[PDB]
Amino acid sequence: MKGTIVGTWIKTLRDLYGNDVVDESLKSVGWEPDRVITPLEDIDDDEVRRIFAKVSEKTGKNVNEIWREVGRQNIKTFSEWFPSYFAGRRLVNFLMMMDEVHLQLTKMIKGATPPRLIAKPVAKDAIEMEYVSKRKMYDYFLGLIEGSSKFFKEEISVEEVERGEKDGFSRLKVRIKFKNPVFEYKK
Amino acid sequence: MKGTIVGTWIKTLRDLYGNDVVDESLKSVGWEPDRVITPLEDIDDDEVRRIFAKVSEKTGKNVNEIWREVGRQNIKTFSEWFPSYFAGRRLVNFLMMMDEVHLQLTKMIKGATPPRLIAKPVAKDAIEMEYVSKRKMYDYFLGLIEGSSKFFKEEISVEEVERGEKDGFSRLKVRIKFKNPVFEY
Amino acid sequence: MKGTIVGTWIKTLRDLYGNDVVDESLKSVGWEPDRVITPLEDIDDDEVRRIFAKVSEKTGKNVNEIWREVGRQNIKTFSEWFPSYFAGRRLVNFLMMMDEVHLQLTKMIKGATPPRLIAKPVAKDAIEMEYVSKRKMYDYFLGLIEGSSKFFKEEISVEEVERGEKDGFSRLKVRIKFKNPVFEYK
Ligand code: HEM
Ligand code: HEM
Ligand code: HEM
Repeated sequence: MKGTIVGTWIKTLRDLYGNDVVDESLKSVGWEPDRVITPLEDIDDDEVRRIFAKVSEKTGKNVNEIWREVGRQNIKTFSEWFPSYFAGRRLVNFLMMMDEVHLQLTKMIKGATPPRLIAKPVAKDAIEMEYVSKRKMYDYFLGLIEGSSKFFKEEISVEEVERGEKDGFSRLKVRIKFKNPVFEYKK
Repeated sequence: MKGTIVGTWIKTLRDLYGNDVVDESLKSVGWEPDRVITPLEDIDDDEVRRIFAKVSEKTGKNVNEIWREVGRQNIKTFSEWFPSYFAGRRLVNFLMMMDEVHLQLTKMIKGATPPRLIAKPVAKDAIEMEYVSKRKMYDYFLGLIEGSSKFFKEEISVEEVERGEKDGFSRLKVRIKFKNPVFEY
Repeated sequence: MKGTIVGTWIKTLRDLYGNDVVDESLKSVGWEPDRVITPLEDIDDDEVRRIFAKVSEKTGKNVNEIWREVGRQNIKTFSEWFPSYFAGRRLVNFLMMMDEVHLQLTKMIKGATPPRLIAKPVAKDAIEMEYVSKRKMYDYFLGLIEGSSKFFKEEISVEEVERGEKDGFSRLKVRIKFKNPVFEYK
């Protein structure tokens, strides 16, 4: 994982659960609590895994619930980093465009490997979006969608329709329903 | 053709010529007049061709003129679907970018095969746009250009300079003149 | 070089130093002073070099400072060509997106070959941008950066880190420092 996102995860945990929940979890993996992380350095994913587990232990929350909440928060932060990915979009545009956006981000943040997110309009008012990765961060995936709904102020319902691990990849498909048609024809 | 665009055509034909005309046209090709079409289903092009023919027969309007008008109307609709492809562009930007947008759309609407649109800055205040497709929807192409002009509120003159079915591909080249330079200083 | 860009430069040289310096510099390479330059014709690079050489000789200005000035001036023009590349971006966004933008320009302007511009966020408040080209227009590169800074109204500090030519390619690496973080939290 790139320092860019991780540095942000740390700071988001700090806002969510407090400083010396985060301080002590950081110590748990042998980091000084005020460790400075650079945007392009490589952080061991397992260290991140261990950090989030400790926060869970310390907070009484399941880690999946924490990843979800962090996913919710991060949409706003991403919107500050790259407002032009958000500007003038419908929510459904934003979600359908996200795989292509992640691909452009890999050309700008060397070594970044965001997941594949192929989205498909399956009905007049719904898409299916499939998360595909070597990393299995289902809950973060869902939180980011929820956070996207809040950012665009378009209500959705999200249902998991499929989950699975095949040939080294984690996969998760959701069906997302909107209040208006995806491709509405109007007067 | 993908149901996405076909569903839109049907509704556009209904607004233009009425429900009873479209229903009967749908029936004439063996569809429920109220056929439910999903965004990604594959609709036979020849059935669409026949629907449009029957509408022309019933309204008395030449089918070419029907395509041109459907093209004029559809620009508005596309701008409601994907407003960020329109926002902050000059018309000439919009037209020159259209080939890449159609490509990005193939990545979002699986199996869509919109025409190739080679656009070239040919003179200071003019471009050439070449439509290249296996479908020969000349008038529709011309309608979308006209619709874009109205949407961006930039008057243009468009002259067809080339028409022909070279390969398995139909091709149509137009010269598009703007009131502004393409690359204005 | 494509005529689209050469014509802009001619117009910029005229704005800066006047029609007489430019007219004589065009004649010097065998052009009519009012020769029409089409957006897609291909202009010989060495002719452009000699034109800029003659302008330097006639004005007394160092050719490097000329390219720098022209680069500063041109950002505003580019924003008139393609405002949607500037719209709603932060300066750091604009600079990191430029390589993909130059790549998409080659798809709209046939035969255009802008330099490769690899940018890397190297620190919390700075990026590295490496200019790489078959051509050697270091000062134009730097002026365009300064011009970007002015257009986006965001101050930067620019430091050269490395420059050099190998097997026909010129490279220039700068470090660009901002007043605000690249990936700001809250
Ligand atoms: C402009 C908005 C966004 C930006 C800038 C962004 C950026 C990133 C970055 C930089 C990474 C790091 C990859 C790495 O370190 O190797 C990442 C990972 C991730 N991104 Fe995006 N993201 C955005 C929106 C989204 C959205 C809407 C989703 C919705 C699913 C999403 C899903 C994920 C997930 C689940 C990961 C976790 C790593 C993994 O699953 O393997 N992102 N994102
Ligand atoms: C954002 C604006 C636009 C969108 C979203 C859009 C989208 C589409 C879609 C979904 C199709 C269906 C393809 C299929 O079913 O395989 C299509 C086909 C087509 N597009 Fe576009 N389009 C846009 C603008 C334009 C413009 C400006 C032109 C021409 C100047 C154009 C020319 C055409 C034509 C003529 C067809 C069908 C005819 C054929 O196959 O030759 N479109 N477009
Ligand atoms: C949206 C803004 C921009 C546009 C539309 C643009 C477009 C172009 C075009 C059309 C060319 C001519 C290619 C040819 O004739 O072969 C060019 C060359 C060049 N561009 Fe860009 N450019 C933009 C922004 C920038 C920026 C921010 C830089 C930053 C340095 C830059 C650096 C250069 C350089 C140094 C050259 C030609 C010299 C060489 O090969 O070294 N441009 N640009």
